[PDB]
Amino acid sequence: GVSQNPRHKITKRGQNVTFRCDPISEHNRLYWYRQTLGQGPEFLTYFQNEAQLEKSRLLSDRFSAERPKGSFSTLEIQRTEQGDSAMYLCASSLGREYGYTFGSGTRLTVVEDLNKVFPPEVAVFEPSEAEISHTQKATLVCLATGFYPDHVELSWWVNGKEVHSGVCTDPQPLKEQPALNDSRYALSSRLRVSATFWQDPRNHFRCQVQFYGLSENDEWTQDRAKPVTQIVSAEAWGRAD
Amino acid sequence: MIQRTPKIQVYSRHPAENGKSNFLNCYVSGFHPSDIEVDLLKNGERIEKVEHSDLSFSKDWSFYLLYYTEFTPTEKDEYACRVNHVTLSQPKIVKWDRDM
Amino acid sequence: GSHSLKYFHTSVSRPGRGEPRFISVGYVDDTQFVRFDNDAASPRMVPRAPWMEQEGSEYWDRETRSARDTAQIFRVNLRTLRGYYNQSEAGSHTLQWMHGCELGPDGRFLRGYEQCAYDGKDYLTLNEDLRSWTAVDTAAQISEQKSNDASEAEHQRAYLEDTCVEWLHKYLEKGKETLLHLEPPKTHVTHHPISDHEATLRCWALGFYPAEITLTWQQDGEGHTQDTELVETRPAGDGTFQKWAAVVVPSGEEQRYTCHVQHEGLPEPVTLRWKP
Amino acid sequence: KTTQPISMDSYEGQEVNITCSHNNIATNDYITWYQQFPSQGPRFIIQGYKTKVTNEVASLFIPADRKSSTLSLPRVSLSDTAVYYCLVGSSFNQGGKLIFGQGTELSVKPNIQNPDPAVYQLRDSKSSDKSVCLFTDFDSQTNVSQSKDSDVYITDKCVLDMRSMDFKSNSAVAWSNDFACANA
Amino acid sequence: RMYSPVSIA
Repeated sequence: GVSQNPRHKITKRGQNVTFRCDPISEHNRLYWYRQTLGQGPEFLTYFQNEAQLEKSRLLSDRFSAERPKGSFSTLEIQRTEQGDSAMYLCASSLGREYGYTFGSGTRLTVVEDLNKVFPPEVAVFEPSEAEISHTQKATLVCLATGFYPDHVELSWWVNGKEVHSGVCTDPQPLKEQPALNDSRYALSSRLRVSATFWQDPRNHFRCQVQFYGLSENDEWTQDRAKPVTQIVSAEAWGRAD
Repeated sequence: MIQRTPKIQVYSRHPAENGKSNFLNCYVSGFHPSDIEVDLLKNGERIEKVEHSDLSFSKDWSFYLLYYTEFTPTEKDEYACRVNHVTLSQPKIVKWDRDM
Repeated sequence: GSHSLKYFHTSVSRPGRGEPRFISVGYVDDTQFVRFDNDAASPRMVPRAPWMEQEGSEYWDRETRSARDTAQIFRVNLRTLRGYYNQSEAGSHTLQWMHGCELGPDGRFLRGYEQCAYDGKDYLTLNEDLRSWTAVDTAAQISEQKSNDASEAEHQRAYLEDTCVEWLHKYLEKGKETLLHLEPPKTHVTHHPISDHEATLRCWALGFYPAEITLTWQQDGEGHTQDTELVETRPAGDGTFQKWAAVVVPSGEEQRYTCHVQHEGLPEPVTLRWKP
Repeated sequence: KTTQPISMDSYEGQEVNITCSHNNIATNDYITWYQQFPSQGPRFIIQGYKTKVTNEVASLFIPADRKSSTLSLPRVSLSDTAVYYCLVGSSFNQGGKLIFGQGTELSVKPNIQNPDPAVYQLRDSKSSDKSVCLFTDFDSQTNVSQSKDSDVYITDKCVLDMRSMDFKSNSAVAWSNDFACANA
Repeated sequence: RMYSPVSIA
């Protein structure tokens, strides 16, 4: 139903951004909300077809919304600030009330400078043979060393197929330097499997971390590798040790 | 589907005094569905400036409009209302009668 | 005394001639006061009474919102049902929707109702309790089960018993000059000879509001009395109404016939008889 | 205007009951409830006025006065871990524009069958210098502590679910980039 | 003041 692109966006504080929302096909109402971490959505503006009706008081006049064709809608934040960093949610409904559906959101992080943006490194840490006896089970850990900002999707890939049984990633991550405002983050995940499955040598285990960062669009004049969007990964075969 | 045949009433706003501006009402009621043709006639000819009310309906779901126009009645001038509707085999004319 | 704020919506599909037609009209008592028609390229709720002419800009915005919402839902409800009744997109069909509240002579809440009709027949009908429905059909029954949740939560209940009544009181105060002025009938009897044996006596009531009226013919003595032809109450076009009642009577017997008229605007009910 | 608890714990099966505050509820206001799973945006679960309404997802009780209203979830699973918001308005004056609380963080820790709280150590497969500690199989009551110094990092608890076999383990992870593999 | 539907058929 309610799709939003991009699903992640980074920007140098001062630059603009323009997310989009595609509502369910017939829904004539389209609403924009704004969620900061561990809060609940604040209404920004809603529409009836092409008509932008109400529009929140507090909402800065950097923020403007558009529904030109009475279908898709774009939200535009000019000359962005830190505070703007939020999950920008879109909703649709058939008139008031009926069918009130939300999107998954657009996660925005606004950074004081692009040199703050780092991809993660990822290593796979093989199971304790102490555990293999004690439990008949084997906990693989995966570790996204240190990255900025929290725009990463960690997936497990056993024999070239994604798996959900036995998995657990962190609710959300921690700061390598929790003092430093814009600390690079680190993220763990588990994948528990039976002893005998890990010990099967022809089983292949891959930890995969998709990182949304920068694009061709983003200029980048620092010595180090340009911290663009990528899938930096880490594998580990079955052994009987 | 329901097709109810229209009920026509032709009449004037005020008691027809010859030579005084008045209004010629045609009142179609009791009909379904909504699509209806209603012209007002002077001497068998179509009157051009004919207004109508906003489509409403009754307790029974029957539609009703009021087609009206300013006219000046005369001894020897024929008036009448023409109504066609899917439910009529041909356009049904009802002559105006100042005593009805 | 009896007052009502009713509202009448008509959706009519137009196979391959653009998207479905929609019209609202709202009445206080017998006086239409608003209208929506989506066939404007900027559709708006507009006034149709002089006492709605100096309203806020927010009022009209809030009503245009409600209206275009209803047009779009009903645009759907037409596709939805076309499905339930397995009908082709060639057939043009009709949805009619009616909702209002009624106060009594004594000023207290008499009844409300919300009513759906597909192709000129009842579909979903809201009951006395304003919580349940009487769906006419296996197909309607589907739409019942989809409307129960809202009316459990007293969506229709609160609108009818409270919101509707609240705004009915407002509109009456807004336009009281005309809405609460009891203009009574101008009443005259006309004589039309049929033959030497007979004549039609016709009893006119003219330029009265509200539209509620009783024209009854009476004859003195024991003799026979031929049926009245009673024409159905009809608008003048200036917001006042007209009715007449006609009797065929024997010639000479004419002075024995007396025509009675009841209407709020009349202190006591009047009798007429043809005055030669 | 809408105040509720900020967060709430529970065990898996243990039937949950969040309750909300709105003394100044309008004559004409609707108790409507939304459920936000982690990462996805919120979705509708239930609406009430005064009658008790029940559904697949939850139930809703509304007392006589109308001041309060209690959301009720059954056989609460891991799934059901989410933020739960309580809204009071009418779509009618509002427009369908929703006003959201801070909500209520619900957590659904598991009924750990046979606790076995070990603290196992993993060698990295590619670079066998660097290594992490895995505190695993603790009792869901356990109070996993943040760090001492800068260069020792400790994650929160984490329930993993081996759907084939059953067993849901709690597990946290610890590492230094001089550091022992205990004392945590 | 008119009523917009909170449900659909």
